[PDB]
Parts: sequence; C-alpha cells; structure tokens
Amino acid sequence: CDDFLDRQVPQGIVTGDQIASPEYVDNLVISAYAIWATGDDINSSFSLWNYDVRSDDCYKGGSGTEDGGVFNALEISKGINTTDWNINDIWKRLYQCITRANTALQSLDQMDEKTYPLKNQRIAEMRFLRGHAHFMLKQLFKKIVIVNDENMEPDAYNELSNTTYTNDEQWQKIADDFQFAYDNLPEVQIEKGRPAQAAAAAYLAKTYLYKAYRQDGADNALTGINEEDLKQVVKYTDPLIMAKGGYGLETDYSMNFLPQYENGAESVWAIQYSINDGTYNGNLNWGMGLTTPQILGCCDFHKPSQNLVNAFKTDSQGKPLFSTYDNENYEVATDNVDPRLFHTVGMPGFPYKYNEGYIIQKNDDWSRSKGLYGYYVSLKENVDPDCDCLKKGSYWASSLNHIVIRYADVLLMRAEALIQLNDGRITDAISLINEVRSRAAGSTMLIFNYKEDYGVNFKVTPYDLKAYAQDEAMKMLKWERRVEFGMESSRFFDLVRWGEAKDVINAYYVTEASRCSIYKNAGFTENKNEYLPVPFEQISASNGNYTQNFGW
Amino acid sequence: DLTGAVSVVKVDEIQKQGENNPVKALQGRVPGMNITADGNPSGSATVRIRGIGTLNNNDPLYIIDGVPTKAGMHELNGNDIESIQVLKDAASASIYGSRAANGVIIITTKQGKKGQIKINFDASVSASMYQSKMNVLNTEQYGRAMWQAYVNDGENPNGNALGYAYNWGYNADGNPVLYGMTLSKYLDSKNTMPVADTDWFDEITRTGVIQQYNLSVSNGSEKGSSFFSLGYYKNLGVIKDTDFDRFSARMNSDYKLIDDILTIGQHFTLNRTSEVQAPGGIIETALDIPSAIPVYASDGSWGGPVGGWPDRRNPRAVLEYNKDNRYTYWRMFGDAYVNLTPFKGFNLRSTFGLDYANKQARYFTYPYQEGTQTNNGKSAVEAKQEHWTKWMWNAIATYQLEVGKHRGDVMIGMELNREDDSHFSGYKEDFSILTPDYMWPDAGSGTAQAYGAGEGYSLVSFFGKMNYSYADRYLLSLTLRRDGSSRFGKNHRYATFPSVSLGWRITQENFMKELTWLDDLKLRASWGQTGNQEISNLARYTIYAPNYGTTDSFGGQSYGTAYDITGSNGGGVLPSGFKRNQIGNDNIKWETTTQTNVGIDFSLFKQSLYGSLEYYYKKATDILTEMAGVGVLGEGGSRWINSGAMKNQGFEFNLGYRNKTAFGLTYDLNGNISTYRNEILELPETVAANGKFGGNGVKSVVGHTYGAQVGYIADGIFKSQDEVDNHATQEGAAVGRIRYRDIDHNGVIDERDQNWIYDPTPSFSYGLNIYLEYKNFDLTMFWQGVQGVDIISDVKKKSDFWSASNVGFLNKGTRLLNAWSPTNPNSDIPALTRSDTNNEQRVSTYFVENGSFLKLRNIQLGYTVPAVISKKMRMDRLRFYCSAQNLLTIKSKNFTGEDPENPNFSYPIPVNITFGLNIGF
Amino acid sequence: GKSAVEAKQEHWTKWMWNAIATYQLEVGKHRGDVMIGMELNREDDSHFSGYKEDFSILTPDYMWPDAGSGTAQAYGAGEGYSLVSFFGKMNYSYADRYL
Amino acid sequence: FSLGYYKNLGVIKDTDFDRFSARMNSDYKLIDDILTIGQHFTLNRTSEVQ
Ligand SMILES: OC[C@H]1O[C@@](CO)(OC[C@H]2O[C@@](CO)(OC[C@H]3O[C@@](CO)(OC[C@H]4O[C@@](CO[C@]5(CO)O[C@H](CO)[C@@H](O)[C@@H]5O)(OC[C@H]5O[C@@](CO)(OC[C@H]6O[C@](O)(CO)[C@@H](O)[C@@H]6O)[C@@H](O)[C@@H]5O)[C@@H](O)[C@@H]4O)[C@@H](O)[C@@H]3O)[C@@H](O)[C@@H]2O)[C@@H](O)[C@@H]1O
Ligand SMILES: [Cl-]
Ligand SMILES: [Mg+2]
Repeated sequence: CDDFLDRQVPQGIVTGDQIASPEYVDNLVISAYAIWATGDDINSSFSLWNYDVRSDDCYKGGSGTEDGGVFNALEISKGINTTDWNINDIWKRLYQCITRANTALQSLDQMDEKTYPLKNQRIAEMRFLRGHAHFMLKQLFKKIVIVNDENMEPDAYNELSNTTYTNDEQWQKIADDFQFAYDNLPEVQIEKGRPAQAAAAAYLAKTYLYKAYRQDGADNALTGINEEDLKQVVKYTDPLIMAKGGYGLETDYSMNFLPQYENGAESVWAIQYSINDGTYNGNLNWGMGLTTPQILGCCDFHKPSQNLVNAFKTDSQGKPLFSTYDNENYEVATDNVDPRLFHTVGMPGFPYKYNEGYIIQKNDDWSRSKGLYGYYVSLKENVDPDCDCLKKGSYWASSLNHIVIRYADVLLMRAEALIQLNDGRITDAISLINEVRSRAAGSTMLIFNYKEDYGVNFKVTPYDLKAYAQDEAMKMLKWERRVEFGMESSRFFDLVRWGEAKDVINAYYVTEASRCSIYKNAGFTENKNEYLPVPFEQISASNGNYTQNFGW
Repeated sequence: DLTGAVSVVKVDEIQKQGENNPVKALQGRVPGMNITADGNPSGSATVRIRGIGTLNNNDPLYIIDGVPTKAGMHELNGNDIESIQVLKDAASASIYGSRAANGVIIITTKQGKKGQIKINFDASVSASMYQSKMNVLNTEQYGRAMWQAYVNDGENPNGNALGYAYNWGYNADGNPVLYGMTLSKYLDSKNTMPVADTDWFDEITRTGVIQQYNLSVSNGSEKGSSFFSLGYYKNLGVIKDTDFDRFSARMNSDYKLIDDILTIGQHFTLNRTSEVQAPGGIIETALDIPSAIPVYASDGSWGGPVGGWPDRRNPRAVLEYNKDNRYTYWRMFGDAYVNLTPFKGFNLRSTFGLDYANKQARYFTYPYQEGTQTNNGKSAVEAKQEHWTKWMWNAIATYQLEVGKHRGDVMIGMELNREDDSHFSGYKEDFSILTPDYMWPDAGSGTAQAYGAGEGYSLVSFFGKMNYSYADRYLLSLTLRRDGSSRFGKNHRYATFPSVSLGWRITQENFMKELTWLDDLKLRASWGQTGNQEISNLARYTIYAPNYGTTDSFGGQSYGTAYDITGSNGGGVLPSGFKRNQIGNDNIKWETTTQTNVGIDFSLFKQSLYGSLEYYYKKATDILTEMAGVGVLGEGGSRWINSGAMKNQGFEFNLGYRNKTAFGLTYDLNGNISTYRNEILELPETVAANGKFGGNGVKSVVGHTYGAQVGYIADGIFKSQDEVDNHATQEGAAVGRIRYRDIDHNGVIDERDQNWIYDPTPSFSYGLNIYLEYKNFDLTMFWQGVQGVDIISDVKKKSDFWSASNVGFLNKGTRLLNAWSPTNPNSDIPALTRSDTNNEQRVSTYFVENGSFLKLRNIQLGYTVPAVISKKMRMDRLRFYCSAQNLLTIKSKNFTGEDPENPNFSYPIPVNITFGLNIGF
Repeated sequence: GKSAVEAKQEHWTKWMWNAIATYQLEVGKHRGDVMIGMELNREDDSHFSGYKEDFSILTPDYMWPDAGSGTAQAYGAGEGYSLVSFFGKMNYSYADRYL
Repeated sequence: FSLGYYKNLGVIKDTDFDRFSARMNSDYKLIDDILTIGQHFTLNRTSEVQ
C-alpha cells in the first residue's frame, strides 16, 4: 500500500537536495567552466562569429544565402525578423552559461572559509564567468536581463526585466562581477583554464571601455563619452597589473592561432578545448565547425572580405592606406602588405595555414559558393590538415583554444582610452600601437620565404612619435585594431561601440557589392540594427516585463 | 458494457488485410478511433481515441486476457485474437485500470470450447510495390531548370561549375529561351565519377515479399480446456535493406477443480521479433541527390558528389551500410489466475500478469567515402541491450444477485503494477576487418564508451464498480476509483475518480407494444473521470546529471560537464561535474480527464439495419505538462506542472445493413462515420510562446486546435513590376516572387502579418465495409475516407522553387519545370530563382493543401470448396483467397503530392497483392 | 579510491530440429522396431558488456554507466556451432526370449 | 500447468538464490487418433549473488 510506491528511487542522477553538498561544490565550478566549451554549436559559437558576419571583416559563406538564412539577413541588415530562431538561440544559450556559474555560487555562498581556504577565489572565478556571459549577451542585445542573484528561486525569474537597470547601470552590473574577480583572483593560476587576476583586470577594463561610449538616450546613438570610465580602463590595464601575471605579446604574431603554442603569454584567458579526453569525440571547438574550407568536404563559412584583405595593404614607408586602400584589390607583385594578412587570411596561390603542400585555389576544392562568397579562407580558427589536434566528428573541429582576451587587445584598449582622454598621454597610445605594430612588422617566422617564393613585399613600420590630434591618432588606433583582430568576431562590436556602424558598413555595402553579389540589396538602418532584437519568444513570455530595442 | 460507449470489432474481418498488426487492420474500422501508420514492414501503428486526449501520452490501454499493456500488438500474434472492443467514454473504460484516459481496448485471445477439438491453418503470401513514386528531375530536366533559374536572375547560365554548357539566346520579345545543351562525361576534374541519369527511387526500392503462417489447435473437456498457437511472419519492406519477422507461440489453459467451484488458469504468448529499419530521412535524401550522381564510381566504389555538387549522400550506400543493424526482441506475455465460487453468485479471483521483453542489437558504423561525403575512416560498433520487466497483480470480489424483478452486480478490488526498466551499451571504435563477424567490442583498437541507466514506477489502485437493472428496462452503473502512483509525492499520490452511467431500454417499456418494425432501442448517458499519471519517472524531481560528454552530439552542444581546467589539451580523463536537467515540483498531482457521453443504440427490421450514435464532451484538466523554462533561468529549467486543459467534443456513428437475396447472394454492409473538434483551453505561458503545441511561437494556441499553425498568406505571385510597387513594401519582392498579404494594412509586410492558416482536424472521417457472398464465393471491400484534413507539405519546398532549401543545387521535384516567367505566365509556381530573397520558405498558405482522401484500404475475393468436397478430405473448412491492400487512392486535385495520407517523407505506403488459404479440420 | 560498474549481458540461443520414422511389427512369434531420422542443432551465443569508473555516489542506484566520470571500456564477442546427425536404430525379439 | 518458487539464503552472509518457474505442457489428438500435435514448455527466472 505505502511501502510499495517509495521503493523506486531515481537512478544515475543527483537530486536537488544533494547538489548543495560541499563534496560537489568543486564539481559545479568545473561544470560551470565546461559549458563554455560544450554549450555552443555550429551556429552559436561563443566566439559570436556567426554574428560578426554583419561586419566588413568577412561574409557568412557556405552554399548560398539559404545556408543559414537568418545569418544572411544579419549580414545585409535586411530581412531580420525578431522571431528568427538564431536570435532566440544565442539568447537562451548564454543564459545557460549563467545558470552554471550561478548554481556554483549558490553552493559556494554556503561554504565556510576556514575549512575551504579557496571559497572566495572560487567565487571570483564563477563571477568572472558570469560577467563573460552578460558582457557578450550585452554586446549582442543591449537591453539584457541582469541575473546576478545566485540565491534567487526559480519563480523569481518571471519578475525579472531587461529594463530594471538602465543601459549604464546594466554595464556597471557586468563590471561588478569583473571587479570582484580582480580583488580575489590569484595572481597566477597554475590551472590555466581558470582566469588569473590580470584576466579580470583585462575584462573589467574591456567592460568600462564599452560602458563609456554611452547610450543613455532612448535610441542606440552615442550620448557622449564618459570621462570617469576611461580612467578605469587605464587603471586596470596598468602594465604592473599585467606583469604580475606574466602576460605579454607573443614573439611571432602567428602563435595565438597555432595549437603547439596554446596557453602562451598572450593568452590572458582562453577556453581550453581538448582532445583524447574521455569525451565522445573530444571537447573540440565545434563552434568553428563550419569555417573549415572545402578541402575537408565542408563547409566553407566565415570567409574574409576583399575589404579586409585590402585593409592589410600599406604605403611606401609601411603604414596603412587609410584613404584609398580599398579602391583597387591587393595584387601581390606591386603593393606592400602587413604580414598579418598571411596569418589572418588564406588567399588563393598561398599555403593553407603554413603547409606548402595545401595550396589554395579559386576552385571547387576550396570554396563552396561557386564564387559568390569569394575564395578567401579564415586561418585563425583553422589548423594544418595534418594536425594531431583535428578530427572529424559531425564537422571538423580541433583542440585550439579560443583566446577570449589576447594581450594585444589590452594594449589597444589602453591606447584607446588614452586617445579618448586626450590628456597628453597620446604619445603613450602611440607607443602602445607601436608595440602591436612592430611585432607584426617582423612576424615572418613560418612565412619568412614568402618573398622569393611568391614575390610578396612586407612593409610595416611603427609611427613616429609626435603629439597627434585626438582624431588623427584615432584612425591609426582604429586601423591597428582592424588588422590585429581580423576575423576574430569583435569588429562589428567595435563599430556599434563607436557609433559608426551604419556609416562604415553601409559604405562597405556599396564598395563590396562589386565583389560579393549578396550585398546588393543591403541596408543598415540607424537606431535599429546596432543590436539584435531582443528575441520575440522572450518578450512575449515575460508579460510586458521585457522591452524591445529602438527600431522594431 | 451495456451502458457505455463501446465500439465492437468483428475480429474475422481483421485478418482479411493480412496485417501483422491487428491494430493496423482496425484502421478506419471504428468511429472515433484514429489508427495511423506508415508502410514499414512491422505494421506498427499508433491509436488515437476521441481526438487528442492530453498533452503528454495519448496512447490507449490494451487489456489482453486481463493483463494491461500500453505497448505492442505488432509484437504479438494478431492471429490468436478472438475479441476486440474499444471502450471510448470515461465510464466503460474507467475501471479497467489507472490509465484509461485515452481509451481502453479489451482484447481476448482464443481458447478451447467445451466439447470441441478444432484446428486451423492459415497461410498467406503477398508482394508489395512502391505506390507513391515522387517525380523528381532527371539529368536533363535538372539542366533545363538550372538554366532557367540562372537566366531568370540575369547571370550567365554557363557559370555553373557543373558539367553543363548551354546554347541559348533571345526570341522576338527579348526573353531568355534555351535551344540545346551539352554535358560532360565525368562529374569532376579528375574523371573519377561518371555523369549519370539515375532514378534514385527506382534504385533504393524493391518489390517486397510478405509471408504468414498460423497454426491453431484447441481442445475442450468439461473439467477444463486448452489452446496452442504457432505462427511466423516475414515482411521484406519496400525500401531495400529493411525487413521484419516475428515468431510467435501461445498456450492458454484452464482447469475446473472441486466440482466447478475452484478454477485455475493461464494465458501465455511467446514472441521473437527482429527488424532492420529504414534510416532516418533516407526518403528526403533520395529526393535531394541529383540524377547526375552515379550509383557507383569509375572504380568499384559507391558514387557520391564531387567537384561542385551538393552535400548529399548516396542513398543506396546508406541503406547498405545499415543493412546489418538488426535488433532482435523477445517478449513474454501472459497471466495466471485462480477463481473460487464459495457460494452461487459470489466469486473471488485474482490474476497475476507478466510482461517481460528484452531487446539486443549491434549497430555498425562503417567508414564511408562517397565523393566529398566522407566519414574520416570511422569504424565502430555499439552493442545495445534493453530490458522491460512489467508485472501486475490484482484481486477481485464480485457478488451478482437476481432478486426476481431486479438484477445487480457488485465488484471491489485492488491492483498493483510495477514496471522496472534498464538498458546498457558498450561502444568501441576502430576495426581492422569491417564485417559483422569481426566487428565485436573485443576486436576494437580504438576508444570506448559505456552507457546505461534504469528507471521504473509502481502503481496502486483500489476500485469498486456496481450495476443494476430494474427489469431489462432501466439500467444503472457506478464506478469509484482511488489510484496512487510512484510518480507523485506522498501529498498528491492518490486521486479519486468516480463515474456514473445510465440506460433505458425503451423497447421493453411495453408502452411500445405498437412498434414492431423496431427490435431494440436503448438510450445511455455517461459521466466519469479517468486519472492520468502517464509522465516521466523523474517529473517530481530536480535532476542534476553528471553528463561527462561521452555521448554523440550534433554540431556541438553536448552540454557536458567535463573540462580541461588545466590547459592540457586533454590526453587523459578530465575533471567533470553536474548539469541540471529539470527542476522539481513537490505538488504534481494527477491530471483528470472528465468525459460526458450520450448515445442511442437501435435495431430495426428482423434485426437488419443496426447501429448506434454517440456524442461526447471529453475534457482534460490539471493537465500534466512538460513546462519549458524561462530564458533567463537557462539550463534545465523545464519542470512538470499541472497547468493546462483541453477538450474534445464530437459524434460517432456506426450503422450496417444485413440481408439475403432470394437468388443466393448475401450482402452485408458496415459503415461508420466520426467527427470531432479539439480545442486547447488553458496553457502555461512558456508552453504558449514555445509554440510547442501550436503557435509556431508567434501566436498562442489557447483557443485553437492542438497542432494548429500560424503563417503568412500567399496572395498569388507578382506578375509585373507595378504589382510590386503598389503592393505593401515587402523585402525581396519582385516580378516573379510570391505576394504576401498585408493583414494589418500598415503598408509593410513584416512578421506581424501572420494568422491561423492550418487546422489538422478533419471535418468528419469515415469507413465502410461491404461483404458479398454468392454461391461459395465471398468478396470483401473496406473503404476508408478522411475529408476536411489540412496537410502541411514540406515536399512543395522542393518541387516549386530552385532555392527553398538550405543548400544549393539539390534535386527538385518536377513541378518547377512549370514555373512562371515572361515566356510562361499561366502558372501559380513562382519563377525560378537562385536566391530566396523573398524568403519563400517562410510558413505560407502555399504549403497548406487539401490532404483529404478515400482509399480502398483492402479488397479480397475467395472461394470456399463446398463442405461436400472438402469433408471427404476430412476437413471442416477449405478456402482459397486473394487480396489487395491500399490498392487505390483518391485525393484532391489541389494536392500536389502522391499519397495524401503520407505526403512527405515517411515509409511509403505500398500496394500489397496477396494469396492464401485457410485449411481447417 | 576505485569505483566502477560493469553491466554484463549474455545470450545463449540453442535450438534443435529433428524428424523421425518408425515402423514396428509383431509377426506372431517375433517382434521388431525400426527407426531412421536426422537431427539439426545450432547454438548461437553472444555476450557484451560496458564498464565505467568513478562515481560521486556509491549506491546501486547512482552507479550506472551514464553516471560515470572516469574511463570506460567495452567488451563482447560471439560464437556458435551447428550439428548434423543422421541416425538409425533397429530392434528385434524372437519370443520374449532373445532380444 | 506447473507453478513454482524457491529461495535459498545461503550459509555465507550476502549470498542467496531464487528461482521462479512455470511449465505448460499440452497435446492434441486430431483426425481420430492419427494426427497428434503437442508442446512442452518451461519458463524460469533465477537470480543469485554468489
Ligand atoms: O529550419 C528551421 C530549423 O533550424 C533548426 C534546425 O535545423 O536550428 C536549430 C539548430 O540546428 C542547427 C544545427 O544542428 O541547424 C543547422 C543549420 O546550420 C546551417 C547554416 O547555419 O548549415 C548546416 C551545414 O551542415 C551541413 C553538413 O552536412 C554534412 C557535412 O559534415 O554532410 C552530411 C549531410 O548532412 C552530414 O552527415 C554532415 O552533417 O548540413 C547539415 C544540415 O543540413 C540538414 C538539412 O535537413 O541535414 C542534412 C540532412 O537532411 C536530410 O535531408 C535528412 O536527414 C539528409 O539529406 C541529411 O542527413 C540539417 O538537418 C542539418 O542541420 C551542410 O550542408 C550545411 O551547410 C543550416 O543549413 C542549418 O539549417 C543549428 O543551426 C541550430 O543551433 C531548428 O530550430 C529548426 O528545426
Ligand atoms: Cl529534489
Ligand atoms: Mg504588416
């Protein structure tokens, strides 16, 4: 009667009661890291590259405009629906990174320090993770729900709103998590997947840099650049913070995208993709699953643009062609080029990721688009085909860390807040841009031979150190970020921060319709397309709580 | 049950479709009972009683020889069935078990009769041919089409990196017209794939053979009886490398001890079924791959795409490579009982049933390499094992009493149920020999993975039910249940489900002395509630699983807890943890279907012209519902909750005419026609915007039929540029494209322009059996129809646009050879284009079609060698017959596919031609 | 701190078919039986097994193969044999005296 | 028709054995006593920790 319906208990799971336990607390912090390598999928790389197709760095690529149609629409800024499955996707996905970081914190809050000497260091790790999610989430959507109450009960999540805080108070909440991390993270983390203190400082400084170009008006246009914020970018990129955790610029530019040089001194914080590791095919970077070129039979997404390729040209003395670079294509015999081109972009006639036996061609063997999306290939996230680190599951994936913060990113974030403060520190932004620039100048290991073999002419020199105008120094900073971080999916995000998106990519739309048919119907709509729409399924379920962005 | 709502089945007609599955024969035989199945050789179906009862499981409950089971019928011997009644309202079914909500099918197997030693041998053999051959472009049509789509866009039609070279120009009006065309001998630059013109549906299909043999033996003494059935079935499906077989044995027996007081008996069936099944989505692959791809390469190998052809695989390869993935299934089923009669009218009997199945299989991964369609060189094997061990025990007391005027029966008792499942599996990679002989787990060189879990549930159920009849004139019945369940916490375990029913046999009221033309006429009315607990064995709980990452996952997103926290790059075991799979609900209770049913029976001249009609109001409340989480809740926010409700009203009518004619011919009719409306009343808010049950997540399904859908409206196609400019501003519209309606007249076509465009319900379904019997010869036809049903065509995306598909250059149906252009303006089909700029894939009225039909589900013709000739062979029964199943279909002119009963991608329903006999001593 | 579980499964599927003919005859003095026939046998075996290590809860309830954090191993093979056998045997008895 | 159960708790602690058993045998004599048809059949679930 009663002995009978209590006998059958659940198998192979841990229950709501038990997961609190201290025995499991460190399982939850790992599980919370895991989802960064195991929660994305081929259309939702926590690289946000699917969504960086909007930019002038690249096209989506693939079979054609119906191979991922919702991402075409983002690429031309026409046709985007708020129902679109992809936007609901990334929105749901990043909030489930958060639940892991939050469940860990709900258990870690109950721990006692005298018997768990790490307690706070572990809380900081989890909080850092939590900011990473909100940050990217904020980048995608602007008007996001802050989930920072780890002891909040399930039914409390319907009474949440993405307008509880204001667009700046929302940015400050992301900083509150990164700030805490700075205070309590170790100086050096020996378990390299855990962020160290300089990583929290880096992401914190990144958060302020995005918080300072303010949009306190009701639309997405800029309402000034907050002085007090930029002064916090410089604080938490102080060379002394970074030197305590040993980070710096790699000797040769290419190391940040090779698997032998994983976890370098420029890898400030990086997702630890792994192989031969207990899992089914391995914790490979499935997110880049589609960007492998046709030479593996699929799929040919994430193709760099003729805009970006020409962006690597330089003039007689080795400086970019700010005005004219994009008026005739790069031709290797006669133009001067930044080495960084042959680290970012695998072009026809050249080796595929430094393997002189895979030569790339305007061919069924490399591009899937029959010419539509061009014939360029992304090199950063792809690897040598003979790598021990590549493996075909359902797509071709590898063990190559995605670096969330390259140390070059902190030097350019520092040089940026310097140039915006305009307080006579401009000669230091230039020294910063010059570090990034003359490393690139001599990043010819793995491509040393490219002159005699192909006639390429590397010319890249650092800028003379005068007291540049705020704006004239700005374009040299903007150009350095364009060539340093090509195809790493934080380009379009650069522009929406600057309030420049509608202008440069609508201009990219018409220069690049010559090179890529798809951009012929394209139109970026000011105060609308700077941000993905908040997903309609979320809005409609919140009962008027959640609020759309200006434009829909 | 004389007060219920009970469709009875003529089990004789059942075998005249030669189905393996008895339920597949009942298709359309019973009003209100929608039986639905594809053409696959196991005959497996799904039953739906009275619309769509609830939001979780709608599968009915079978009670075979007193034992419950919710699965099978296609796993058992349909040939040793003797009785089948479907019980449709809450009252008649409510007492047969704790799971009646979705209807209750009583099934009674054969057994020996007092004083008889009969024996029957039945034996059949059929051929099955592919009916619904979907017409897809050949290598030259695919050439004409691609030229059109290329020019319609004004780019050079020779810029195809395929083997095509064109010869074209402009006519008088300056329109693109095509003259001739030339094609390469080889599809790729290295000349390793010949260009071909294959008919992939001719290739992947064969002529199936079906085959059945049953042997029944009986024996009946006064002190007990016994039965013994033997039987085999073998169906080679119409898809190559798919088959099914069943071996079956049943032994039933009873013993009458201690005069005829103490009785002891047992039913028991034994079954080994075995199958290799069609792979997931081969029909869609066969639609997609161009004719130009050859079955085989220049060398021996299988053909695939090379150079510039689409990302689609070899359908003859996949069907071969999967030819060895055979499960084999052993299901023991039966009961045992004791029955005591301490004094006349009072019986104490208790049954004990056993339903145990095990299912072994080895699934083989071989390396493939058709064209650019690689696998690397993966080899692996997975040895899966599964167990379901169900058992039931009950005990029953019954006193019947006839006062003199009156009659009355009483029953009380209790029932116990416990399913205990498990399943485990060993997977290993790398094999130096790729045969099922070498490919065992000890022969592996590579990595392995282990998998396996278990679960179960126990059921307790106290019940009573009581009857009465004044004097064959006025009939009452009442039932009261108290059902508990393992799935719920202590605070909601047991609910209480009472039911009432009435009946008035108006003909025995000799106030109808007069009317002689009318033998019976009976008015009955039901009200009852039936509990539903058919939910996850883990619904109550908050589920944290450790999920390392060890399982296959597509495109990523394994949601694994393991992570290289050390930066190792792996090589060794990683630290891991726990993810959340769900969130608890302490307060889940039963869901309750309440069914109210009214009906009348009747019987007219000589008891020819018989039938019955019924009207129900079926309502499920406190519906148990897998309630999606809120977005910001994130991972594993699903939880079970009793939020939701749904109703189901309708009419069920069966009516048949018997009579002989004086010239030897006998003719017997048996039609039936149902209808019903289904509406969702309430629903939690996440389930609403989920669209899970209807809204496509644009609108909410509350107020509409379960599965209703929302989309745009296809006002034809733009025919000239001024219909575009005067239309609402619509992104990507031009002369050629589909015009979409402006439903809020805001002057722009955006996503707000969608309304309810699909309702899956039929405006009435029906079926009719005709029997003719003239001078030994017997002929039977069973028709079945469904008029009113809407149908969402996903094939139309492949037959009406060069680019309503995610990847370029797929094969496309034949229809687009008839698309619009300047040159051909008498067509609905929008002009070919290479790019879907008008998003013609969006949910349109374009894809909603009249899927109504009437099929000749079966036709049979036989001869019965008269007893004079057969009985010198010393035989009671000698009959030869021959049948056709699904021989012919009739459908709407505005339906573009082949089989409207299966428009898209499921296993084609084939046409069977059958031969057989019935020896019977 | 080893924990692990191994889920083993084994199958033996043996079957036999034979057919027999027998004529017995009582002459009057004598008696005699004759039998001929054939028999077929086929055993087909198999056995397979999944093994996994590491369990955060050490009960038969938690300790299934999906709950494992550690390394796994798979095992399993099959084998069999078929038998054919033609036979006869014949009897006699003079008169309950000599058999 | 045979039904039967056995349960032996061994003399070593944490060792036992059980057996559930069912047998149904039956013959039929058809066509006077010429044609005969029959079946024997036993069903068993044994379970042990050794
Ligand atoms: O349309 C609404 C629909 O979108 C969904 C699901 O599709 O999004 C949710 C969720 O699903 C994904 C991934 O799981 O959807 C994939 C999505 O990505 C795109 C572009 O974004 O590109 C996919 C590319 O993959 C390929 C690769 O094929 C491979 C190569 O390694 O070759 C064979 C052939 O498939 C495979 O073994 C390999 O994967 O295609 C896979 C893609 O194509 C589809 C088309 O149905 O599968 C092909 C299969 O379909 C069949 O017809 C029937 O099974 C067979 O012919 C064949 O097996 C689709 O199921 C697969 O996802 C390459 O061709 C593509 O370039 C889009 O094209 C694609 O839609 C994620 O985006 C997202 O997170 C749901 O919400 C909703 O159901
Ligand atoms: Cl719980
Ligand atoms: Mg509108």
